[PDB]
Parts: sequence; structure tokens; C-alpha cells
Amino acid sequence: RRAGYLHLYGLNLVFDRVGKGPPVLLVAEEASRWPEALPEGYAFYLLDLPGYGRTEGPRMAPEELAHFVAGFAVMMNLGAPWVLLRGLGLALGPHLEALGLRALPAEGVEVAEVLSSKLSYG
Amino acid sequence: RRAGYLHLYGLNLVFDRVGKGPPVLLVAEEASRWPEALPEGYAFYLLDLPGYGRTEGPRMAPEELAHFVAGFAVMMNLGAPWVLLRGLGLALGPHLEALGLRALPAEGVEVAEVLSSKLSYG
Repeated sequence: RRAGYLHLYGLNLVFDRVGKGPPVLLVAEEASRWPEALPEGYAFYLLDLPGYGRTEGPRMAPEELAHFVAGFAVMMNLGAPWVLLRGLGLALGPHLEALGLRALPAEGVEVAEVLSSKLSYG
Repeated sequence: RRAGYLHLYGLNLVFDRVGKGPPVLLVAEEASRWPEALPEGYAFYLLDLPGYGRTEGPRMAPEELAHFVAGFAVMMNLGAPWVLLRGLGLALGPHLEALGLRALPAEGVEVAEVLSSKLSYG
């Protein structure tokens, strides 16, 4: 696994990367909320949202946070990756949708099962 | 006015730039639709939308084009710049606002009057 950061909106948003394949954003308060073994075949980006984990920043409302996530997708040239949500991430869902990013709640369910359900044979 | 380019969403969006200060996006089909003399104090970015002028691209819907504009702003680290509209650009207004950018119609007015009026009156 690997850590890195993107300078965006005057902040340095820290995140973890791992895997190769179509890109998928994993969004919770921070990378630590995704402990499960992730599946092969996808380029995962685990964001630490501003104000949590390793990303220094102020505490912002859900809609402001959603712009940081939409901002991340375009600045990293990920196009329109799917966004899995957990914890504080859940509250971003509606806002992400309005920004053109499909949001998939993954609270209490492993990433491997989510990507399979919403993709695998059906 | 210095010409430039930004690779975005697979395309090379050409734009003209002039001025220093708060950033301001002038969006119409392309740059030459802003003949007026622009006021000092703003960093103006005049876009040639995909498919028009110097920007090679397919004909896209207004909601799709609003995405390019938003993409341009975060990509160029412009924060939340106001977007003045003219011609084709006017159709983008609603979608732009929904993406978090304030759109101002500049159909009949020269940019300087639009900005001084919006900033000073009301």
C-alpha cells in the first residue's frame, strides 16, 4: 500500500493508493475505516478527509467535503470513479450525486461484496 | 492576452488569459466573443469550449460543458471563480450554479460593467 497527497483548495489531502485497474474512491473520515482486504482488479484511493486522519484542515459541512472529493477525481484524472461511502462519508452521498459521481454506501459491508453486487453477473 | 492550453477530460482546452487579481472565467463558444477591453484587477480566463474555436472536441450538452468549466476551475486552482456567460455559454448557467460556481449573464453588457455592477449594486 502507499500514502501520498494532493494539494487542493489550499489543503494537502492525504490518501492511500493500492491495486491496479478501474479507479474507485473509498470515502470515510479517513483511510483507517477500510480495514478489510480489498479485491484485485481495481485502483483504490482511500482519502483522509480534511479535518480527519492525516489531512490537516478545518471541520467542514458535508457539501463542502463533497467538493473536495469531486475535486480529487478530476485533478487526479480518474474521470468519474465510483465512490464507496462509510462513516462521515455517508453524508456526502447526495452531494456527490449532484456533482456527477455515483455514490455507493458501503457501511457494514466489505468492498469486495459491494463491487460484486453492483456489477457481478447482473 | 496570452494563449494557453489545459489537457482536461481527454481534451486540450485552449484559453486566453489576461490580468492579475481574483480569477474570473469568461465563458462563451470561444475567446473572441469577448472583444471589449477588460478591467484591471482580475485574472481573466477566456475559454474556447470543446468543439469551438481552438479546442478540438465533440459537440456536447450544456450540462456536460458545465462540467468542463468546473473541471477547468479546480484544475487551474482557481477556487470558486465567477463565470460570466455569453452566447452558447448562457445555456450552462443553471448547471454551473449546481456545481457550485456563480454564473453571471453578460449577454448585453461589457464585462467591466457586469463586475462593477454586480459587486457594487445590491
